[PDB]
Amino acid sequence: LRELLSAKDARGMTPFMSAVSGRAYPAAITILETAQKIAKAEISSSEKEEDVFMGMVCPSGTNPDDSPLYVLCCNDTCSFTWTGAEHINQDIFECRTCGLLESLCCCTECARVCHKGHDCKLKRTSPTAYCDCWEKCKCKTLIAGQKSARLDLLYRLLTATNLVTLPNSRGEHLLLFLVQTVARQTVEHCQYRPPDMPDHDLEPPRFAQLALERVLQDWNALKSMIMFGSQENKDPLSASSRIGHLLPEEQVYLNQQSGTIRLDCFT
Amino acid sequence: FQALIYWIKAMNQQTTLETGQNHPFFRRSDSMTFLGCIPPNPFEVPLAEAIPLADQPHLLQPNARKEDLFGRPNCLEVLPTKMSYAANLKNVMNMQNRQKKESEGPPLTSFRPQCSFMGMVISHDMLLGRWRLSLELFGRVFMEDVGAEPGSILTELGGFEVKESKFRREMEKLR
Ligand SMILES: [Zn+2]
Ligand SMILES: [Zn+2]
Ligand SMILES: [Zn+2]
Repeated sequence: LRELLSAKDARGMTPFMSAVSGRAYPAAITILETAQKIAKAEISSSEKEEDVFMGMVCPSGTNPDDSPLYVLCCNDTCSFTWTGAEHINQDIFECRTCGLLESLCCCTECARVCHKGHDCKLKRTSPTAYCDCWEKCKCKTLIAGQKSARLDLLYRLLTATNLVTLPNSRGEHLLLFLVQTVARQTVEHCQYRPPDMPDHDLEPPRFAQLALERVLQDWNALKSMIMFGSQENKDPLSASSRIGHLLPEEQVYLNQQSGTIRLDCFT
Repeated sequence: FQALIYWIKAMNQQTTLETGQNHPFFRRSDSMTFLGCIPPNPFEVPLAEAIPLADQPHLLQPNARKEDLFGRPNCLEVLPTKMSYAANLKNVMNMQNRQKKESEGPPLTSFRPQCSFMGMVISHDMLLGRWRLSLELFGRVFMEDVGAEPGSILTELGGFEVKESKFRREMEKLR
């Protein structure tokens, strides 16, 4: 089992990470419980319990954009599941890799998951639009999954792993990502109305608000967010993070300041 | 600033009144010895690096910074690190507190004054070393005005064009 759960598929994912990516939250739970058992069974080895566990859950050298705790939060439904073919004021993206050129578009969630790794750009046309991605492509955000299992899995991850401390692929700490999500949903969901084409007329997602409320109760998440931009909590991206190649004088100046742009943008 | 240097500079004039690598042949020369600086030693540093102009001759421009061409170089020893005004003022006062913490014998011709307070010894080269960029920037922006003071220290930061301003006057006078 340890080998089978630490083995990586053609996209680098363990079976656990695959269960999360596919919204099979009860399977992810089953495996995650089992992975803790396995790591706790091999305590007789000269490895630390954690190394094995992290190997099975989120292996070393994983691209941060695929870290499970982040992926679980990205797994929302396409707006179309609750707006249907009605036009609401929302953010929209073109996706040139897919021929979704400037007349066409997808909503934020499709751009984040259905078009992950493509050329996508924030579009400049009017925001009053539905999302073409369910019609033009094999849209992976149409399925909600089991909401109660999604929330249970989140709780478990927050206490099982240190993943809350990582920034995503744009330097956003998880909290700064969640609070922007809630602020965006607040505007989009207020446009919702009760009553070959995909299932529409579903109720909008409240997961980001629930997740934000729970994460904010974790000391580690909060400390990790507030200390962001300190010399210890070195932001990997867009933030003077490579310095050793400059001559020593400029280092002794440039080490002295500390960052707050993200902490201020959050607050 | 220009006036307060004048005072210390005058005081300093009252104060002053081999096959070694130290032999004058090996020492850095005109244009090369930066303000209050000590050489990047040419026997330890590559020629390519010691003099980017001697490395690349076409690098000379009329308005290039001298720092490029010859290679980039207690109250004065610690650099201006803090940006805040207030902390610098407070530190200045604390440093000042560190230093705080007929005539029989000499006739006037034997008077030995100096500047000794605020620092234990100030010589203007040190200060030209400390505020180097502010000075160079003043040495472009304020030259027409603060440079009109008699013997204004800004003209010593005068590049090519200052010398050329004298050149036309002298050559046309000779013509
Ligand atoms: Zn969509
Ligand atoms: Zn989609
Ligand atoms: Zn795409």
